[PDB]
Amino acid sequence: IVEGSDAEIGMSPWQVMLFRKSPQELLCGASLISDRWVLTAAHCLLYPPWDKNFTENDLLVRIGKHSRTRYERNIEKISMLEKIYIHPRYNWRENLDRDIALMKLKKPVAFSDYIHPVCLPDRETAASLLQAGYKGRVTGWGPLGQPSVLQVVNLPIVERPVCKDSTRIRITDNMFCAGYKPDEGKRGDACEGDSGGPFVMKSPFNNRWYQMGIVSWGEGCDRDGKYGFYTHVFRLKKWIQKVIDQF
Amino acid sequence: GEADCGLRPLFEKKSLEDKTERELLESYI
Ligand SMILES: *[C@@H]1O[C@H](CO)[C@@H](O)[C@H](O)[C@H]1NC(C)=O
Repeated sequence: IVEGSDAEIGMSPWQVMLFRKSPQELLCGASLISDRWVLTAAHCLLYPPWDKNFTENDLLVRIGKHSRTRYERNIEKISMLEKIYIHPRYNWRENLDRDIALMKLKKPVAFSDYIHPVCLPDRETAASLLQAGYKGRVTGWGPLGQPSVLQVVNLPIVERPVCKDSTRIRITDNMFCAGYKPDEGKRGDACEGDSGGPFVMKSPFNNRWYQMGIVSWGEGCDRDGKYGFYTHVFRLKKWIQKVIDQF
Repeated sequence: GEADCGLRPLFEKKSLEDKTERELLESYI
């Protein structure tokens, strides 16, 4: 996260962190959607141009964390993975269309004040919250000096035409973009290590937080005038449900 | 995972507001 502020304790209790087992390194963000299921970006697990193709046993997740470096006794939980499911139509060669993966925990995580699931959006929530100018929230431990505690930014969704002209890549309806214009109304942004993490929005109608997007590809905290892209969670909701029901 | 989803034990469950959530709700024009 670049140009964020310090998150508060328990502000983002669905925040999950993806680690490489060996050597230990933070790979990505992720989110908790039930006691056993973790949503993340496919490019966090499978990216062949960088020789990245993790199995379950290469990875672990840590949940309920706040401080990047301090061990949080009786607060934070660690979990191993039973199974990884990457969207079969994930397009890593071109545009990272369908950049989505699910991870099943070996064992259920107990919810607490620090660990709690975010909602998947329903149609009505997608239809009314996903509008150009409406703001969402990204949280993470991406490099921008590196965060001591979890960082938060809030970013406006960008108009599709402005997204399209911002990049040479062929964008799709399965993704949306967010960020402040090269003008200025702030200059916050998700970064490389925030990838996989949730883009959440709070519903005024019912007071619940919904995960509307998954932070997609970033390199550094520099997008060179561009906007970050987000996998459109509601459009991929049937797929998420299909994986969960069968497995 | 869906009954209590999206309601934070330290925020909504306590009638507590975080520091920047107003910025999001104010944005919904
Ligand atoms: C990744 O590794 C698995 C297990 O070795 C293999 O079956 C698969 O072909 C690999 N996939 C890609 C896209 O490189």
